[PDB]
Amino acid sequence: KSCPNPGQIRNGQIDVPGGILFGATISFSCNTGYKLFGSTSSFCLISGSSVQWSDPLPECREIYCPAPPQIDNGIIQGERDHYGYRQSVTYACNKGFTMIGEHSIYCTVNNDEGEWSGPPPECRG
Repeated sequence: KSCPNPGQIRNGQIDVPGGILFGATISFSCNTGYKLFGSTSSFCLISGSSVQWSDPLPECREIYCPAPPQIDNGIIQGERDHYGYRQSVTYACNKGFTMIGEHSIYCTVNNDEGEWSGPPPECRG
């Protein structure tokens, strides 16, 4: 009448409103910048004639912004493969072009989807 220790959800949290013995229900969630895919909850049942969880732990996938735009007469100081929450991008102009705007922008989330905070800067010579 006692379930297996819940376990860890990478980039997630398991909340146990009251123990894990027969009858308990633990909840699943994902840290900011991650959406859940799988069970949102699990119950300690007595399947057959044994005590175990009802649902498997879920996964939390990284919410990524789309690929950052490119600016004419300027470049991305080391662009990345994937961009996640909090992670930014920094732009630069070419050697005769004066920057007009936003030096660096950064990846924010918005309804489980990664969007950039602002527009990329422009580069005027």
